[PDB]
Amino acid sequence: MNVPKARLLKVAELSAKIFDQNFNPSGIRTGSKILNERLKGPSVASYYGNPDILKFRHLKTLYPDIEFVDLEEQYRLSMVEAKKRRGKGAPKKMKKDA
Amino acid sequence: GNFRFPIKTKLPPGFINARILRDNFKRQQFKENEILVKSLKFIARNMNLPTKLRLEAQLKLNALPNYMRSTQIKNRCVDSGHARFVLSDFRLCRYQFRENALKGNLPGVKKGI
Amino acid sequence: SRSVWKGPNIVPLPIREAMTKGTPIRTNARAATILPQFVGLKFQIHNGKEYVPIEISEDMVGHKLGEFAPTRKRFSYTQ
Amino acid sequence: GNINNKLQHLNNMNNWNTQIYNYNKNMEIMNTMNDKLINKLLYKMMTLKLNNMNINKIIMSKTINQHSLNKLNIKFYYYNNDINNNNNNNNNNYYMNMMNKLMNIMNNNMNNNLCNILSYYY
RNA sequence: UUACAGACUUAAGCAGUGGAGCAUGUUAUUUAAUUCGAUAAUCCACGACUAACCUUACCAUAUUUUGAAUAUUAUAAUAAUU
RNA sequence: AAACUCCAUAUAUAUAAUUUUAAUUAUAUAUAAUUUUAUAUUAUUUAUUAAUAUAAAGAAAGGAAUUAAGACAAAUCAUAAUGAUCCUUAUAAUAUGGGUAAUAGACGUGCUAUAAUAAAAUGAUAAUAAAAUUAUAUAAAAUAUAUUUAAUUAUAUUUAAUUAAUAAUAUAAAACAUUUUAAUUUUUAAUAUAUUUUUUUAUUAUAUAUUAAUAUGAAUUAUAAUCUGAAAUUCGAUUAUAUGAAA
Ligand SMILES: [K+]
Ligand SMILES: [K+]
Ligand SMILES: [K+]
Ligand SMILES: [Mg+2]
Ligand SMILES: [Mg+2]
Ligand SMILES: [Mg+2]
Ligand SMILES: [Mg+2]
Ligand SMILES: [Mg+2]
Ligand SMILES: [Mg+2]
Ligand SMILES: [Mg+2]
Ligand SMILES: [Mg+2]
Ligand SMILES: [Mg+2]
Ligand SMILES: [Mg+2]
Ligand SMILES: [Mg+2]
Ligand SMILES: [Mg+2]
Repeated sequence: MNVPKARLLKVAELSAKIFDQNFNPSGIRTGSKILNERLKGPSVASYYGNPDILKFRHLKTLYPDIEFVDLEEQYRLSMVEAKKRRGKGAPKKMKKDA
Repeated sequence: GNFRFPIKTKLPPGFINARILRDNFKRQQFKENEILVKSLKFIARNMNLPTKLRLEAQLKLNALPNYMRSTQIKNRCVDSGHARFVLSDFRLCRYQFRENALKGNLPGVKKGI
Repeated sequence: SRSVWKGPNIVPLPIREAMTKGTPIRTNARAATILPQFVGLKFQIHNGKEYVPIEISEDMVGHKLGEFAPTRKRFSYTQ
Repeated sequence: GNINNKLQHLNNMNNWNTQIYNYNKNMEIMNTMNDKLINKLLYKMMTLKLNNMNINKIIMSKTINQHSLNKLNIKFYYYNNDINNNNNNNNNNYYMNMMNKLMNIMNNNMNNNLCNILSYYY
């Protein structure tokens, strides 16, 4: 506390120089914090998982010899045909050209 | 042929719904533009630069699309898409957390004391 | 209350045309800060449904456009 | 005695379908998410068809994903009722039934084994 | 419908609720919209472990039309096979 | 089903070159109780018994989880999933702004307060915790401003250490001691006085109003500044000066 401020400022400046630190004696807002924050993009953008997963549609070309059946897809197609037979099918979609 | 978002994005590998697609798109574009937003924010908040350059950066920041905003990213359940009471340790909503926990799907989760 | 050191909340607006032609500026930027240049110009400010016509005076500088376009109707009970 | 012998108790690690510990919690969440997705995919690879009227459904249990420091082992139990050639002959020694073809792409296929595809995913 | 037993209750005790201001939920009413439940015990800081944008499910305006999926059939650009 | 059990607790062994130190600890294994024993008394279905007391031994005193059936066709189609039915240029999809925060009355649940067995300051060789958190971070010390010697509080500047039994969030708080405290003339002051002296006594002055709101209370509101964010107008948080409602 009795150490003159000039002496303590000389130590701060030299120390900052040796340790590659930003010396801002005035205290002006410099934005250095923004320049030092970490990039969270990679972590944020992987939230929902890796998109390059093997999918059932790729199995018919990876393994031509084997014939796989998608029961979930097959069930949906059967429900579509059933509704067509009862007359409860879907209306034909209007064309933008019209 | 007509993707709903301005830029082409790959689909998440698991459960999909409209809200998940919207959130995922914002996540990908935040990563592509994160550096740009930080650089403009620096120029706009650096008091050593002239006010004119600072105001130019602020104007550019206000003109960026909403899908580049970090504050618009919302954690959703990766299994159901529900966006309330989502545990970040598993990225699942409370109900899906309980169901997965009891099935032994969460690596080290057991029932409490 | 935006920190004064950050400056005004400047938004892209067509002020040059409104200063050389006198046309009203229709805008949805309710957050925009009324800058001292805007004084005298005519603005049409969205309130969620309609665009409220408002002319800017010298006592409006510093405030924001949204402050002059109320978004709700006055409450009334079926007494 | 019971818990101090490997033959008299079930290791608690087996109570979980994903057996993993990563210091990087994010990578652990990713591995857990990858294990559910692969489990779903494998369920879709169990139904096979030789002809329109010969659909063989293999019943698969949930996968046990053993994550060690160097490798991931995906262990699962499966049941298949061989209804196409359930004879007393040795004709099955001269062709690969659909279930053998499916099991041989997991590790044996030299060009497109599922392990190599998953090795890049993980 | 009988008897007994059990609690249920009551008592005692401590601090509160019910009164003031504010926070919050609900109702009612209003509103272009005031999203939707739950709504005696067993709803009412409940769903919701955080509504400025997002969230969002509502309203106004503008805009998109095989759309996020699978398959079929064409067309191309590309790499292998032959 | 009970239990067995797991947890807690007590003890033993093992592990730690006791500077990742908390060895007064950490966490693996095992042990222990559903306590036991005698003695007198009182009842009994009197016997190889209960209810009590008494002495003796012991650390021994607490919890957990899960379901068996059935009812409310109780809640949920808004965690996700299914049938039927309806929309398919729209009841699907995207953007900007707005709303979900409106306000007569009513209700539920909370917070703060209405003063003296109770509130406010101050307490640096730093009284005394536990359980958590920190790679989509936790942020030390220091310096600057508010702001005054300093401290305290808030923010800025800067970004030490630690991705952790190591460093940080973080010197726990109440407690306890001293001082102060409206209503209260139960006070304060001027003289004199004392073997109560941080005090006693005496004589003067110390208000009036007043069932009442103060140095209680902190709602409401003005102005300035700050924090997060691209953005704080509808509609966020904090600080300073001023305001000071009901109770
Ligand atoms: K809003
Ligand atoms: K008090
Ligand atoms: K505001
Ligand atoms: Mg958010
Ligand atoms: Mg919107
Ligand atoms: Mg909104
Ligand atoms: Mg020690
Ligand atoms: Mg609400
Ligand atoms: Mg007080
Ligand atoms: Mg201490
Ligand atoms: Mg400090
Ligand atoms: Mg202390
Ligand atoms: Mg104190
Ligand atoms: Mg006070
Ligand atoms: Mg009064």
